[PDB]
Amino acid sequence: EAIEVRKVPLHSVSDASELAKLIDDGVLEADRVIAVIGKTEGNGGVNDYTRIIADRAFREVLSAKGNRSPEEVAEVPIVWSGGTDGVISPHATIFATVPADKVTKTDEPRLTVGVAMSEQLLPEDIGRTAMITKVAAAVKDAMADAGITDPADVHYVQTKTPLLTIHTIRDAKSRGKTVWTEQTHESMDLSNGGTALGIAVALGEIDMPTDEDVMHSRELFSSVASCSSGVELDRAQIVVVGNARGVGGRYRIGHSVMKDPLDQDGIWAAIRDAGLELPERPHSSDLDGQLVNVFLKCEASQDGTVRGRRNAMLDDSDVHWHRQIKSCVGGVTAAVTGDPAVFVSVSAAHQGPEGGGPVAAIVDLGQ
Amino acid sequence: PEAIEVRKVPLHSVSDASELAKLIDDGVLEADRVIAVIGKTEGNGGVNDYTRIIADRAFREVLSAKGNRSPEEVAEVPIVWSGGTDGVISPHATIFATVPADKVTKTDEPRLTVGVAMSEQLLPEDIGRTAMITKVAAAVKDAMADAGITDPADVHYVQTKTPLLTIHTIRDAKSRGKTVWTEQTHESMDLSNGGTALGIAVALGEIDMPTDEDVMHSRELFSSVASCSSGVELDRAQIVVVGNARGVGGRYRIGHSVMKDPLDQDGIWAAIRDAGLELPERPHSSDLDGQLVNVFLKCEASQDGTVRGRRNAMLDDSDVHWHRQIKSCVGGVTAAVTGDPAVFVSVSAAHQGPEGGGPVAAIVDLG
Amino acid sequence: PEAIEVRKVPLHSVSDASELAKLIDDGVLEADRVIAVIGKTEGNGGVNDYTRIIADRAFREVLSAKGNRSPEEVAEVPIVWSGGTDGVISPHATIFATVPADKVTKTDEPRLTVGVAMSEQLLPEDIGRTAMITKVAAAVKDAMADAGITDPADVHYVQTKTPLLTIHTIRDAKSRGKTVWTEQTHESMDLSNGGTALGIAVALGEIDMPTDEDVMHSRELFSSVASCSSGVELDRAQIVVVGNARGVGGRYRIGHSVMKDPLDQDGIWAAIRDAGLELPERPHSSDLDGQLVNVFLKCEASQDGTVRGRRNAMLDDSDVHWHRQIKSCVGGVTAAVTGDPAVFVSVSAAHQGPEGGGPVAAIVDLG
Amino acid sequence: EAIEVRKVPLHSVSDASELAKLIDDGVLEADRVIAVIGKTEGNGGVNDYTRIIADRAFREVLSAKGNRSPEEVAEVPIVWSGGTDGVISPHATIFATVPADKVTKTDEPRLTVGVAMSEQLLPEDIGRTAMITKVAAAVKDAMADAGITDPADVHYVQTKTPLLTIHTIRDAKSRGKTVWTEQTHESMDLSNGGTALGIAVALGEIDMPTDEDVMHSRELFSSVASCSSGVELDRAQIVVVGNARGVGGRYRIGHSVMKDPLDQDGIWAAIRDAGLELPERPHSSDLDGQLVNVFLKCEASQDGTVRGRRNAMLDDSDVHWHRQIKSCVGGVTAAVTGDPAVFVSVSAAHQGPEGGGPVAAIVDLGQ
Ligand SMILES: NC(=O)CN(CC(=O)O)CC(=O)O
Ligand SMILES: NC(=O)CN(CC(=O)O)CC(=O)O
Ligand SMILES: NC(=O)CN(CC(=O)O)CC(=O)O
Ligand SMILES: NC(=O)CN(CC(=O)O)CC(=O)O
Ligand SMILES: [Cl-]
Ligand SMILES: [Cl-]
Ligand code: NA
Ligand code: NA
Ligand code: NA
Ligand code: NA
Repeated sequence: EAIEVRKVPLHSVSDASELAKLIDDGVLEADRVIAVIGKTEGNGGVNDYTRIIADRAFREVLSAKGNRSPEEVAEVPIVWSGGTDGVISPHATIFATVPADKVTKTDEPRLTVGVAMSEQLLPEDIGRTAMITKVAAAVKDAMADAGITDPADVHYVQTKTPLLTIHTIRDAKSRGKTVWTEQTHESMDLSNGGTALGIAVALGEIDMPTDEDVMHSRELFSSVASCSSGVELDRAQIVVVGNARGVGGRYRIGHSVMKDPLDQDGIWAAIRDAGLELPERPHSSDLDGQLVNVFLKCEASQDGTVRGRRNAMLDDSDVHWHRQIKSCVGGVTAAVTGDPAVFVSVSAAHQGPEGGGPVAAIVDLGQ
Repeated sequence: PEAIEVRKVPLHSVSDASELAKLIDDGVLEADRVIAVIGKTEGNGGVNDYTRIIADRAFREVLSAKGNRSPEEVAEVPIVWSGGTDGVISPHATIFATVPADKVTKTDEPRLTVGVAMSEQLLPEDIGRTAMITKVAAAVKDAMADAGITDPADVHYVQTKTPLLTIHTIRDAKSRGKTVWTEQTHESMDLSNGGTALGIAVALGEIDMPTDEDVMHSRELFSSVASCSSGVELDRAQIVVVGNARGVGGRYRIGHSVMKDPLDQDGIWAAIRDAGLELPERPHSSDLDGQLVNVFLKCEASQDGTVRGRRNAMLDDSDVHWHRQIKSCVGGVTAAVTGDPAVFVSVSAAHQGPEGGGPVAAIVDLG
Repeated sequence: PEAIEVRKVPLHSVSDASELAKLIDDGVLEADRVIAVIGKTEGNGGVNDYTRIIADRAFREVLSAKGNRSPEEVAEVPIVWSGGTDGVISPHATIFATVPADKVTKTDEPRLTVGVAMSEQLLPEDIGRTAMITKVAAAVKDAMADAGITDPADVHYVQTKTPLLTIHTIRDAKSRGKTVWTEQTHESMDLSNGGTALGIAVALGEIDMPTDEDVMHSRELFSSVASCSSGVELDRAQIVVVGNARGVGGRYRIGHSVMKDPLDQDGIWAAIRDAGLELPERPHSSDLDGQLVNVFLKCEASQDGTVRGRRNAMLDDSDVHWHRQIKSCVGGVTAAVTGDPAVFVSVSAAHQGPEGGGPVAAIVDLG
Repeated sequence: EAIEVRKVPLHSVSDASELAKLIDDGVLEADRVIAVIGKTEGNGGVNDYTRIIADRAFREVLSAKGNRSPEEVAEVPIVWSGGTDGVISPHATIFATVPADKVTKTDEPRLTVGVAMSEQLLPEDIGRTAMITKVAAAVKDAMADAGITDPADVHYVQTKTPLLTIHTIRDAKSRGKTVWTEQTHESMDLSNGGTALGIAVALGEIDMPTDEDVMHSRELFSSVASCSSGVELDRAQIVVVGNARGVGGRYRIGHSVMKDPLDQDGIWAAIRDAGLELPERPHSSDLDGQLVNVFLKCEASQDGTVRGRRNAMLDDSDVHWHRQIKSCVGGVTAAVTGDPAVFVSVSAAHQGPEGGGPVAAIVDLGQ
């Protein structure tokens, strides 16, 4: 099925009015919304409750404006990446199917979305091979759901997986199991990293790694993974976004890599991959309304430098480098797109090269 | 009227002045000819940032050790440390020194000139009021004459460092039966920079002498060259006027423009072009070819809580003050233009450039 | 005039109202008889604390589900959530409900009574000025009558929750050509609490009607029972007057005293004794024997930057706002008296108790 | 030799004037100062530069007012624990020897101090048995230096050991070694924990642990250890404080344990152990000038609770629990002593039981 993609701003933490307005104006249909991926204005760490508030707001609009039951609505994968430091604007990217009578099928590659949920992820699985294999299997399922057989047509895989809590850790130990760590913040970075290796395994980017590789072998990464985590579910939510020929629709996705926090060229590369023809040295004013959004990861390098210059991110006990780097890359990124509503996420283990991250772009080409 | 040598050096640690000492040993410049230092330090950028005083002592001790100047003479050298290097911003110092005429090529081309002055003491009473404004305008007058400049249009950058209010100085004001504009120490930073900036704008004929009521409230009143920073390392306004003069010689030239908002990379390019560095249209950092010494700019979160029509949550964020968010964001924006994370980005820009933006100055090496 | 049941319950998570639901199911109290809730939530305690709105929705949904009251009637129940549980402070809610006379033992002994009132809307314009003061004094009047109290001396605790200024409401004020006392959102919290407190002190005859100029500046003007908190969950002053009346019956009684500074455990003991709980001289937490329901108090960092002649660095700390430092400190001081980390400790106490201290109220179970 | 102990406030970050004044008034002699242990007003994390500034200030007073050379002065162990959240007042406890003609020797136990430096601590030693054994050996050396053979007369062991940095980690790997972790904040907690096990080994509190025990076996701890760490030295600084009979002097030290953050009784226990006779339920007003200082550790329990009440310290990404717990326990502690100048330190692995910490008290008894 062909996909409509719409990026809407959130006017406040519990606002889903722009989604409601798209529905009223006939831009998309509530019951055809199949995935939502957004940025929320919480702290972007462990105790970020803005992700819960947005979820309820969006689900209430979907239930109210459609014939779907609140149970069906609850199955819709909605992934919120918290923390909008600096200029980053809270927003949600909405993915919906399009009725056939609204589309002109084309052999040109156009956007497709696949979804899947993994098998249950036990606490003792988190960060270990069991998480990797269960994720890999669900990524293959989502890939098929998207109608994609070739991994090269996958450009962006957004996930949400569980973190470790006092309670789940207690559960692991009650059944004679161990856990990779007991620190909740660490368990997040771990859960993301293990999920990312699963993605890279599923897509043939890497051979199956060992337990020992997880968080250590930073040469091993997915070039399309975007992993987040939270306390909501005990399994992996997968959303695969790629292209398929013969489906029709207006939008196409592309990706590249950001080698470091300042790599605007890598963002331009993603937009070019997505199907825009741009000048050698593009500027935001060249986009002509055609860029829907970009989705990327970023991180502070372990060597404490960017382009041979020392920075103090890693030792900063006042403001965690997660927030510093997020705001920095938010600006770098919004300077390319000209739109502060950009999807910039942190916690990037095994997601792009060390000090960098994958970057995906969705563009509006027409039929 | 004397030619200037300008060198940007990294700080390897909080108390490191080794690269200054090395410049002196290699004959690049003479200790007694150092007339001003402007740098970035890795502290929190707020009130209780002691990284500014540590760098100050480190640099002054090098200057007094390697020269014939007395620690008293050395103490009158304006050294401005803008704390806070959120994100990629690399701790560094820009050193300005005079050069004997025998080492320069005189030219009718405009080349860099620097004037320095220390205002009268600024009491806590004065901060943010007409007393700060008139004392500053006076020291700016002095500095302009010291640079050999009579026309304000040749001024491209006025960097100041003034006191903010601390518990101790607020205790002082009240012990003498005086009053202070605010007792929120972190608020007092914004006020100190703002009052100083109006003093600069008064001295350069950019605005008519304002009233107490105008300070922080009349944001339409601003200097287009003022870069005012504040901290706890001298109870006087350290003033550094930087412009160009014809017939003096030297390798360096300064230019400026304005950043209309945090994402306005074109405004930074404009400054570099204004400084006389001939660049292609559609420039990229790879065009600089080692020729940009540094940029110096201000940034701020707009009072309307938006950038380019997109809401952000900076002004409501009680976790990480918007000073630090915007500083990291614009650090990245800026370093993406220069390709060098050692950039002078300072926050809190009341009456310094238009609201939501700031002035940006560039020093280039033209030979 | 009606007897009160008071129950303090833990919050197990941010959206947990299960212990309220359990009280209702076990017949401890009736949903429709809940007249006020006062609690602590685990958010940051500042402007962008959304844990208050999450708890609000959770509690109101229990009240509307288990009772015959309409969600509209339920919405008029004053629920005050003081965010920020730094240190040991345990998220919890104190529930106040009426009790049918058939379930109480009438007594000429003083026993708890509660009055409630919601003020008129508070515009952003009004916050911190006489308009807030006179609107509050009026709603406090209403609440006192609702509690069946004519003598202000029988009032021991007036808890309020008022709006603070946010970007959005500041945008509103200006869109209508109005002005605001400040635009520093986090500053506006201190102001909101202070203006409300003067309204309480005016209503209870503690002070003469003050001027705009007195707000935040005349700290000698205060209420000895006011506990004013502020946030973003209603644009009206939720007022809860708590005192004692003779001849009503019930198990609980309230008392109050004052904490002269953050370390004044004796002032907290004094409140408990005032409430009618007979304790040994030289009391210890082990003397309470289950009989202290909760304490409710304010704290603040003194303007002089000292406690008992010792300097602290709270007011100069740009990393962790003194709100959070003092809240954690007094949380521990307080919980060391009660032996129960579930204590109502709120920060920012302008015109609420003497400068550097705050009122403290205690509710005890006497049977 | 007999010891004089004096606690002085720091009026500012670079103030050592009260030390200078003690010397001028003849209270102690500069050249007889043998150790300094204090609290500084920095953030108490990794990037805390207030410890450097205080060091220089104190050493300059010692060099100026005595005949010791700046090299001899540099050998004086000075240990700064950063972070003074809440009411905690910056201060330094000064330990000096007393000339014989100033003392009356007594068989009563009185205060003694021993110092020692360990063998070099390589990065690969940190957190492992090599650190444990090298520390144990230096603790035995310091114990002998104090004139103590019985470990039961040791009440407080304050240390300073190295953390892991990018550079030292690079060194370890260049020589084919590994490190326990590469995170600097973690390396601090590790360095403290390993040092603490070394102390407990030296004093016979525990049998020699394994690598696997470090940071994991929290049942293993020293009841007198107080460990800090920083980038200054590559070996362990040890300061043993205990009692010896037959030496004379006015002061005596005692200790106990704080079982949890609210355990004022444990602090009272230490003061009683130190030789004060106090009421069953003591109050700060009973101390009658006799308490010099208390020295303790605190921490947030891994179970997320205090006395059966949940708190949100561990998940708080806005304000690290180190700062929360420090401020909370600062208040608890200052409420017992009545003096906000208290030595409260965090990072307490293997230093007291889990959720608690050792507490030591020095009291003034006379001859
Ligand atoms: N694991 C995550 O979800 C990391 N998140 C945490 C959060 O959303 O609060 C930050 C981000 O996505 O940028
Ligand atoms: N007072 C200020 O201007 C803040 N300063 C930071 C500082 O204290 O140095 C300049 C900046 O970072 O913007
Ligand atoms: N506005 C306030 O009073 C802050 N509030 C916290 C909050 O937002 O709930 C009370 C407190 O913690 O002291
Ligand atoms: N390891 C340490 O030194 C922990 N410190 C760190 C610091 O001093 O900055 C905090 C404390 O001692 O309470
Ligand atoms: Cl169809
Ligand atoms: Cl002697
Ligand atoms: Na990466
Ligand atoms: Na500006
Ligand atoms: Na008060
Ligand atoms: Na411990």
